[PDB]
Amino acid sequence: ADFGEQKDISEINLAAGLDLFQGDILLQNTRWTFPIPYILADNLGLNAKGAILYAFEMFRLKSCVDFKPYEGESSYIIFQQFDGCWSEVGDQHVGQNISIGQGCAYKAIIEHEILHALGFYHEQSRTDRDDYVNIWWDQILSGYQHNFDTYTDLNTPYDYESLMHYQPFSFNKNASVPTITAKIPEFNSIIGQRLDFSAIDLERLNRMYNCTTTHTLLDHCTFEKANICGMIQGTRDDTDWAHQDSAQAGEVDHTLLGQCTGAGYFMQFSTSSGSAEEAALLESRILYPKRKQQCLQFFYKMTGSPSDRLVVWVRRDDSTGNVRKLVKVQTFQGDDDHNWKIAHVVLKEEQKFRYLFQGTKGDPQNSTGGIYLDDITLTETPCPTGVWTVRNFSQVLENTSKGDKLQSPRFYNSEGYGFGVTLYPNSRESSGYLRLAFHVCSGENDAILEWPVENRQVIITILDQEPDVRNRMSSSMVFTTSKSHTSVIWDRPSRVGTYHTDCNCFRSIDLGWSGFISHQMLKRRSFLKNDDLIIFVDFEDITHLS
Ligand SMILES: *[C@@H]1O[C@H](CO[C@@H]2O[C@@H](C)[C@@H](O)[C@@H](O)[C@@H]2O)[C@@H](O[C@@H]2O[C@H](CO)[C@@H](O[C@@H]3O[C@H](CO)[C@@H](O)[C@H](O)[C@@H]3O)[C@H](O)[C@H]2NC(C)=O)[C@H](O)[C@H]1NC(C)=O
Ligand SMILES: *[C@@H]1O[C@H](CO)[C@@H](O[C@@H]2O[C@H](CO)[C@@H](O)[C@H](O)[C@H]2NC(C)=O)[C@H](O)[C@H]1NC(C)=O
Ligand SMILES: *[C@@H]1O[C@H](CO)[C@@H](O[C@@H]2O[C@H](CO)[C@@H](O)[C@H](O)[C@H]2NC(C)=O)[C@H](O)[C@H]1NC(C)=O
Ligand SMILES: *[C@@H]1O[C@H](CO)[C@@H](O[C@@H]2O[C@H](CO)[C@@H](O)[C@H](O)[C@H]2NC(C)=O)[C@H](O)[C@H]1NC(C)=O
Ligand SMILES: [Ca+2]
Ligand SMILES: [Ca+2]
Repeated sequence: ADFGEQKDISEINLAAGLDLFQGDILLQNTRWTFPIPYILADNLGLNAKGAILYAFEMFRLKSCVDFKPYEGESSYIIFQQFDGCWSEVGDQHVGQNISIGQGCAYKAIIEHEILHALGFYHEQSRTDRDDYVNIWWDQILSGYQHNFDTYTDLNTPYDYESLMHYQPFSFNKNASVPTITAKIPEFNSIIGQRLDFSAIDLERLNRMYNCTTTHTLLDHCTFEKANICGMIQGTRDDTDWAHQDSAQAGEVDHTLLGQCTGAGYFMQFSTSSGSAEEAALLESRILYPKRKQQCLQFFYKMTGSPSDRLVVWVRRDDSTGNVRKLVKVQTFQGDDDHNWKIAHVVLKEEQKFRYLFQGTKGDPQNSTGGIYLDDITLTETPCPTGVWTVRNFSQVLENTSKGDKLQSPRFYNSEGYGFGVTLYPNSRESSGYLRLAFHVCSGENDAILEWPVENRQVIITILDQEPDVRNRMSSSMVFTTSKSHTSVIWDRPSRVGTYHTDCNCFRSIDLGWSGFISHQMLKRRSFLKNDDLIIFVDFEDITHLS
């Protein structure tokens, strides 16, 4: 089924019958002291609470903005489920209300409302607007012309990619003719995006609040500089990892994939010579975690022996102040797929540490290759519960007919529920878009688990593949499993699901979004880097927010 098709704030508030300033602004110093105190109100639905907390994580992962639960502070933000989506711009000193209505529970919409509370206003309302966009007054609904009036000093250009900008179809009298068009033609496909903060959105936010760091980013490494991101090579090992440069025919670095000469560097450990169980260590610089859980993401390839082994280790403080204690975290091993692969590893370091990669030779004679590393990042966040790579996605998008589908591997959540994803690359329901939809899977735990599965938030994300989290605009969508999903869709998959021979399992009816992303949006940015599509999934209980 379709859950709910995505809608912009202008259409939501128009359907709710509001007449707010610039659509979502209530008018009745202006800069906040971090952390901003918040109250999640009783009337605010369970999905909305979880989505607001997920939006606060995005702020702590891209900015120095921070939020705390209320304790009797003077100024605060109270989040409620009144009519429409709206916010009061800037600190009001006595507290302010942010409204997240029905159909308003989306990362990009909540980020937009929080940016109003931080004191930002829409981009088409800047005095310089007329130089960058056309406003088609003859296409606006009568009485709504004031929503296009012009109304600071952060010294930045006009941002067509801004999370604050209105869509081409804002307040239209006709559904086919836009009220806004860009004076640079390419941007008619871009204006009014609902993915993430733009780069300029973050630069303005940083200039406004004196930010130069991020609460939940520890490290990243593309290996493009000569000092290799402060990583070092030990001597309690047999050999060394080489810093190769994409020059050799048929070898290309993940960061650039051969788009530039001389640039594009990866770490390599060769396995085609010497003796078995020879190894090499690559070790990070010392890191000081602020939270008790971290996620290490990286890209790798293994063209060598099936007996070769990439292993991730941590070295941590021995409790005297010396980072010398080892823990083995994770092991990776090869198969017939010689393309680049993505890996995620959970770390739980409460004290200072260094993350380590060990490459190991297996049978050197049955090896004609090596272990390859690029594009690391380390964030003070959970890892994605499931990850699905779809290969040759451009070829899939040309070959699949409307209503054909792909299905993921079966994943498992921390509670033990099985889940997966259904992808229709060519939608029948929205022509020119993907449909991504969630399904629950039968698994070995089904007998002890509660049914139907309810109060469990699903987050689906299409990864932007850019190595620095600040620069990423990953498309994201959220729902909470509910009793109201009937055709309850979330009952035990043996009773309400269809058996499939690929997973050897039952899979539920799919629920999610037609029009998750357009084909045009996937063909830009870094969503289809290497012609690989990467989808992330979480399936997490939010009943503790009740
Ligand atoms: C020698 O190594 C090959 C493959 O390893 C190769 O090493 C270098 C030459 C590389 O450049 C690559 O070409 C390659 O990594 C071994 O062949 C492999 O055997 C395994 C185990 O039988 C196969 O895995 C299985 O394959 C079957 C289907 O055939 C599946 O049903 C199983 O689920 C499982 O995946 C693997 O596919 C196969 N690979 C190839 C390319 O043939 C070979 O066994 C090994 N020989 C010795 C003496 O160790
Ligand atoms: C947040 O919104 C609520 C609801 O609109 C405001 O409470 C109202 O306050 C006015 C003025 O005191 C009263 O006339 C209404 O009867 C109140 N309504 C309700 C349901 O309480 C509240 O003042 C707003 N401000 C904040 C930040 O709490
Ligand atoms: C919205 O605009 C579209 C595009 O101009 C309108 O479609 C045209 O309508 C006129 C009058 O019926 C026809 O002569 C054209 O042949 C239509 N062109 C296309 C491309 O369909 C549409 O009717 C408009 N809708 C409203 C309510 O005004
Ligand atoms: C994606 O498409 C490419 C191109 O067809 C595939 O690469 C070919 O793989 C076959 C079988 O191994 C080789 O004989 C060709 O020489 C390869 N061509 C090129 C240009 O590399 C690739 O395997 C496909 N990937 C997947 C997994 O779908
Ligand atoms: Ca060494
Ligand atoms: Ca690189």
